[PDB]
Amino acid sequence: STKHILDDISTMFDALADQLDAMLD
Amino acid sequence: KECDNALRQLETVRELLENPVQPINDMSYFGCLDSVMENSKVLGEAMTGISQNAKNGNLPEFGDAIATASKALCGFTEAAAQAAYLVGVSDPNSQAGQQGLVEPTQFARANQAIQMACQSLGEPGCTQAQVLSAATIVAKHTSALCNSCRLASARTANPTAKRQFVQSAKEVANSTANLVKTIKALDGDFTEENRAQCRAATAPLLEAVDNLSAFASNPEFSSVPAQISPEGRAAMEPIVISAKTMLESAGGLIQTARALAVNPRDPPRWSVLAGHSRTVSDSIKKLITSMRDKAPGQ
Repeated sequence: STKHILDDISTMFDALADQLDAMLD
Repeated sequence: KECDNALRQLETVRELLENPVQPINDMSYFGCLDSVMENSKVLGEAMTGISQNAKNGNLPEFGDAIATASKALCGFTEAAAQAAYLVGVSDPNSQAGQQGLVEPTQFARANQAIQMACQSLGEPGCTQAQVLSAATIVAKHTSALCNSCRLASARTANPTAKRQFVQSAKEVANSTANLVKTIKALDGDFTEENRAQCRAATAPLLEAVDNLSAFASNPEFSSVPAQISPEGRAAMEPIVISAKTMLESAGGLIQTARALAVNPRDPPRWSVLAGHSRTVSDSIKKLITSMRDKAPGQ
């Protein structure tokens, strides 16, 4: 879909922060 | 000339083969072999596409083909270099060298880029558009840092290292999410309040980046080059030479292929292209055979 660049960035970093959180503990 | 980014990138790539004293990636020798094979398949496809679209004069498809070939050549060279290193260090006389947990120069570039972008979006003389573009820069390098931390943790067996690298990464991602958020609010309504809030939001990100910097600086996390014996050097030469020749002929193929794209009716250029393609094939085959013959553990 045609999504906002900021929306995509925020999504990426929330996702990544979750992944990192989980990776150790 | 300076225009030909593909040719210049092949030259840059060749540097990987000049002295493999450190591991460039995280691949096993099995991984390198698999990579070579896959990139062979991909490269063949690309080279076919290059000829076809040069004949037919399909400039956009041709460009995509050159881009594909370039990717495959990068992948080939990384695999070959890594394989070379593994062959070297595996010699009894050779002492192994530590892989760097992070690229310090690339790290410093991320730091400085993020910094400049924060400073930009902090300014009064900064348009709505400029704040967005600044944010894409912040985002680019921030994600680069987090990804590098992810790799660093995977590489290191150190308990405090693994934890702190992943922790620092989380801080960077968190505070960047906070920054991009307030910038989105600012994009919703461009006002002084929102701009000052954005200037605040950069502080915890810059602190987080600075912390990670201090941690990564630690000489325990830096790379140490391998003591590679003359025997090890001799063992890896065929792989290196094959890879280099492959790159020479591939560059030749691209260079000739552009000329053919602009002027298809030229039998000599077609013959030169064919020769380059064949030398590429022969180099890849000699590389694969060389990697088999010199495969470590024997």
